[PDB]
Amino acid sequence: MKIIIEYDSCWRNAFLGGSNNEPVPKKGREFLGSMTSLKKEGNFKVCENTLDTVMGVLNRLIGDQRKLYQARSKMYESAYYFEALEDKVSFIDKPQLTNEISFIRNMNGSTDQNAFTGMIKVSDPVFTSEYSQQFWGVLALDFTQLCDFIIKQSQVVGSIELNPLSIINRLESLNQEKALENSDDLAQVLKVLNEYFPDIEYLNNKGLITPISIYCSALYLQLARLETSFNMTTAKTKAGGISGISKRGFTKKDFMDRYTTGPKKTIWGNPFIKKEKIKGQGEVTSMMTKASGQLEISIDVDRDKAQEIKILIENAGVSSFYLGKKGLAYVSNIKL
Amino acid sequence: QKVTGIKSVDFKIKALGHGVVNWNGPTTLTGDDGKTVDNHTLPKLRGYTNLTGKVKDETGYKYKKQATDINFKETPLYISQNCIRHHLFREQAFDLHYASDKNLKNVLASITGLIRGYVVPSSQCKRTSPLLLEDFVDQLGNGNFEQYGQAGARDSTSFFSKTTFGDTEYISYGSISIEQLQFISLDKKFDRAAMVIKEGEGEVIAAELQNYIQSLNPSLNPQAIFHSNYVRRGTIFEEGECGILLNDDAVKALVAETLERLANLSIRQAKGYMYVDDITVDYNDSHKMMRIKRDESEIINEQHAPFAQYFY
Amino acid sequence: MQKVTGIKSVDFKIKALGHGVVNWNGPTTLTGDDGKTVDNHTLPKLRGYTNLTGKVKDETGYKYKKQATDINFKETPLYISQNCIRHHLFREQAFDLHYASDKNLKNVLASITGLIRGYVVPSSQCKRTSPLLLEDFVDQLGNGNFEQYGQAGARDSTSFFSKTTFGDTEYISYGSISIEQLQFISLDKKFDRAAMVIKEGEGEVIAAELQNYIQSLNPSLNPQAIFHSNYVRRGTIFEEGECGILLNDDAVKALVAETLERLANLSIRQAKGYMYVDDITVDYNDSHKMMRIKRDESEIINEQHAPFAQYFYAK
Amino acid sequence: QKVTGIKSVDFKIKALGHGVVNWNGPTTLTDNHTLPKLRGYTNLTGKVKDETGYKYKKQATDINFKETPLYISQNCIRHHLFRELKNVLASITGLIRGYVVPSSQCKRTSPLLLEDFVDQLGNGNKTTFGDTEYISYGSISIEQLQFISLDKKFDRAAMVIKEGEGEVIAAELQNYIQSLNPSLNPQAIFHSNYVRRGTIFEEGECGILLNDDAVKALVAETLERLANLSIRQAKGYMYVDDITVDYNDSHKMMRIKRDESEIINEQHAPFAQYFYAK
Amino acid sequence: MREAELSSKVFTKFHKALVTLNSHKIGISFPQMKLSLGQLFRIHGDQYRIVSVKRSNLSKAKLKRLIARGSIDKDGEKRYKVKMLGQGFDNPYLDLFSSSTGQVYRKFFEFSDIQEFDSYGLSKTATVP
RNA sequence: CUUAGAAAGCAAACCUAUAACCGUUCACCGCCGCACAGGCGG
Repeated sequence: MKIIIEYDSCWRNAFLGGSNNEPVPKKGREFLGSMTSLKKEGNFKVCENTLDTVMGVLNRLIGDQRKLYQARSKMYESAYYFEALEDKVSFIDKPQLTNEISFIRNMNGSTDQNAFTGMIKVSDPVFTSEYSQQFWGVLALDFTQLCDFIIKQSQVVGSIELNPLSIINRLESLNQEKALENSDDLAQVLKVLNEYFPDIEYLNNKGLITPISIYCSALYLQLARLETSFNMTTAKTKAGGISGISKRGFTKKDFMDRYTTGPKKTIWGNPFIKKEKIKGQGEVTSMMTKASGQLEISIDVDRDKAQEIKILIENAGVSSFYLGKKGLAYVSNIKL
Repeated sequence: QKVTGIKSVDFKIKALGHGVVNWNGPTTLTGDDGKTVDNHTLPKLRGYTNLTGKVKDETGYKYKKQATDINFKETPLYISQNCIRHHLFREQAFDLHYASDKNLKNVLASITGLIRGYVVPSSQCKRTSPLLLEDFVDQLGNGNFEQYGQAGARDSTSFFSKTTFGDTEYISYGSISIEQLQFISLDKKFDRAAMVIKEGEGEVIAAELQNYIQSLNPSLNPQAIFHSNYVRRGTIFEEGECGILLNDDAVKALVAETLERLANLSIRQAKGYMYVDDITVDYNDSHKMMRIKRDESEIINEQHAPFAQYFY
Repeated sequence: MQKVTGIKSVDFKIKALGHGVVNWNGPTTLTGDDGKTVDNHTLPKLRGYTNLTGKVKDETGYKYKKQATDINFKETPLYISQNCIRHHLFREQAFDLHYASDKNLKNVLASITGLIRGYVVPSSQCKRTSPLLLEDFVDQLGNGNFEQYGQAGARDSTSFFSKTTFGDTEYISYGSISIEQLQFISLDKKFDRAAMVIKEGEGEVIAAELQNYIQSLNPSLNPQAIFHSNYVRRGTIFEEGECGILLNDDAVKALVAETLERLANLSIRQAKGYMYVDDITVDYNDSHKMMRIKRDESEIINEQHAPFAQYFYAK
Repeated sequence: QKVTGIKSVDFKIKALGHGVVNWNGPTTLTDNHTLPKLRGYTNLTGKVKDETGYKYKKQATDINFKETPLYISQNCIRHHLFRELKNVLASITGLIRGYVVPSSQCKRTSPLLLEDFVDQLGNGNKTTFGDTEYISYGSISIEQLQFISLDKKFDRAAMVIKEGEGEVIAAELQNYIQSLNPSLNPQAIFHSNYVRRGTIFEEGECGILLNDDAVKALVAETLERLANLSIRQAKGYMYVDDITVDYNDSHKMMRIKRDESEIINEQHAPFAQYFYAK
Repeated sequence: MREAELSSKVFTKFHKALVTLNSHKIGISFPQMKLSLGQLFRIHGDQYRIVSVKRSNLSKAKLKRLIARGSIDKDGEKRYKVKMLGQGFDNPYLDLFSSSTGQVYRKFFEFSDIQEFDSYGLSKTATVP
């Protein structure tokens, strides 16, 4: 018995981890179709009509309403109608492939660098207060002036403009400076900080010290120190934190959201494209494969079995179904 | 027992336009000189490949076609179905990102929850689209290599090119699946849970369905009935789900709503446009599917019978 | 969430007259009389043209090139690209976009370029979609022919070249202005449409200059550009919005008229040929399917007979 | 700001002659039959070859001299009209005619547009011609005539210039214009930043801006060369008989081609200044 | 340099010779000449034909002179032009560069065969081999 | 219910300026004269 399925505009790609032949988890399947995911190992998946894809279409055509992995497990019924015939079905696929790029949708993450929504909050009290200048001015000192400030020095005339961008830029620069060796004149400002801030350690794997980890801890100093001169509540979160700036570093998106009306910038999706450098061919690109054509399924069974199948179809009254993904596949001819 | 009535609403869409509205992107091609050109953008071409033949084994490099070597009868222009669907539901393109379990109530009572289908982030709730669309495939093939440039610049990075088109005439086929349209699974049994429910919520949800579907055509009398165990009509299966089934008038409203959106569809994109010119409908009550495709004479334009009822 | 009514687009039909080719395609490899390929024959832009005959021979893989004189100007006519038409419609501000940065982008928005023409800023990726759409300017007369040229006194190799040139020309074309794309100006990166990035107070200021520029187009009118922090598109289910500026109907009417007026006076002098727009017919389309003027010319309404559609509301 | 005054100087040309002045080249019609320049002509019929897409040829005797008439190309006219580096500029060739110099990004666009000189009397039957009567139109662009760009900013540099050299070139320009007509007071002024009307950033380029009387002499010299145009060639000749002029102060050009009643044969207003100095 | 530019130069070189020399018994002949300038000059002096100069009584400069002398009507110009452009000289010519008048002018030469000298080695009577 | 289900490659850009298909780039500038008479100089 031959069943000829004609289809058109079917997707031949897959973006989800795990498998579709087992119950779908609580939070769902992990999405591996974003820009970063596709570059890595084997996240880029190409799909062909396998056996499972032909069985789910045979069950679908007889009206079944339980995931194909459930029909195979005889989950909510007595027997699996095709358990005997699964070793008796063949199929020939006759597609015409097409390579196009499709903008797929991503349903979780958000962007940090160069990413914010709404208006920039340049009027926030932290920038427009009397304490504001000699508080952010700590981030403008060079590394020699800072180390002397950390030793109770009350002088911070370093004046810069107060606004989210310039601050986050100055923190970008200070994060791009090289590391420093543990000198002896440095070791004392490490005693001062680690007396102020015991629970954290300013060190890398091999005794390195990042400059930004010192500018930030110095800014927490300025916060605690100034608390005698002015009222800092507008400069902290509740519970005495600094928004987007930890004593070890700074989180960009957290800082930018706090100072921008409107939520964080969401990544709505990305084009299904993967550019690898493959020697001999230069740079080869990989897109989404779309297929169109017909798929001939043949089951070697008694003619009576064939007529039983053909009327089980008519009994279910199914019509026009997708094929693997987002297609238009109907049944065009049935041969007993 | 045999399932009777209208199984699916088939249709054949003829659209008109000018220029390409859906682009594929820059492709590696070679020019009339033999040197490889970097940035020549190609539209979406059915079955097109930019490769000719191989080269020596110790390189593996594949020979690239010339940017002017294209047969729009063999590889015609088309608009991706993914682009068509985006513009049929363009107004709710970003809504699903804001869909959650709490507000999922509102996602369902809408054209997106009923026709588009949807997915819920970080959830296992789904709804498969009852609308099936092919690609819009051009019939005129008025394409040609077009060279572009920038005024006030002569360097190599100033000039780009594209394969552009003039007048276009697309043709497409589609189907509205009644089995997918009239039933709404609320049960995790078959992983089709349109949404997670507490007992008693079945009746309230049907009312909101009823309200929204009524708002599509006040002249009609829709009905959304919840039940704890809906089973499929013609199967050999005795397992069902708790869900919602629309009566014949509710189905008559949704079908008429989609057909209208398809009839008024228009795409303005990439400095090109496309509008739906003519649409031919077939209320298929026969056993053969896509009857409109193989045989256009056995078509029935107006609804001549009740829609098939797929669930008890 | 109510249906949107009013004028949705302003379509038109353009009739132009000229002489000679104004917009060229470039050199194409062809074969000349005697069947031996010529390297430099420059071709104009011919819609639907291909220089291959679709013939191959005996495992060579070579593709036959057409004769330089084998062209049917009825089946693949001469046309003027939209890229060339647009460049000359805004030729006064042809180079101003290259001098745009995060500091002066305010001036780019309030101008015929920022409102009708599009723009993309490469440094900051700020952009705006052009609500203007132009078909090809397709020639109707087809007075084309192979023309051979020469160089004075050179009389050496490569002194002679050739082109496919044209005499009297008459162009016909259609176009459309999108009210939805034309009436709203996004100032938010939320939907990747940010025309520009603003500080808190900057929103209202930008609209003031927007309004000021539009006012100078027709002092008789009362245009308005109103900033709001949450402009919502009609039809969403969760009513999520963005920062932007929305133009009232009088502002839309001015921009609509300035463009048509500019289109009516369009003239192109280039490549030793010219073209000027002779007649223009307009249709204020209130139906959904655009280009109504194209399929049925009896239904068009030459005047503004209703208010313009409002696709966005504040919240 | 808004631009007023004369924007262009259009005109209609009427010439007389005999025989073919401008030929096309070799042609295969089988035999080598050299055809003149016919507008709209094609030497290919509607027949195709086998195993190749090439088309059969026409016969040397199948031509309709009313459907595909005779014309003298713009490239031929521009040769016999001018008939003749720091010196290229400040001449008829460097100001009215254009030029590009290879191995150098220097160029100037010719402000002179010329249509085909199209035959009206179809007297044809090599294939030789009898009495010919030509018609044509043409235009002079004031924008492309009045400004001389010496800046590579927009790839418009007519000449690579060093500091100080600006005012010397301008003075020589003004001298050549003065020689065309000593009764006039032409001016060739140089500036480091000439801004065109209509921009938004007022980005300028260094160049030379001719004044009203300088455009006047150059326009008069050109029209003078066109009325006395005359081509002698082995197979025919032509000469310009009469010539009508319109000083177009409207926006759309070729006003003389769509309504001959609205033209002004004289200069009735000042020329348009497309550029100003900032 | 080509066959066209070298002749023009040597002809002016020959022209200035017998001007400062001021001779009238020296001539010119062209053996390999045919429908065009000859490639081999043959000076005669110190095969029975004669070589002579040829120029028209009409010129652009002469019409401009008439319009200046007041002897030309607007229809006279048109009839003057028809006659000037109507005459065509198949005779071999040279385009003689110049510096005294600063003009490039064309000079024509005619012959008569089967059977004293001006500045250019030509005459209307003097026979030459 | 199959590759679980939903999924824009999007926004912006002059192929641009110069060139007898040809007898050898070139019928040139001026002078005598009423001359659309005939000649002269380079």
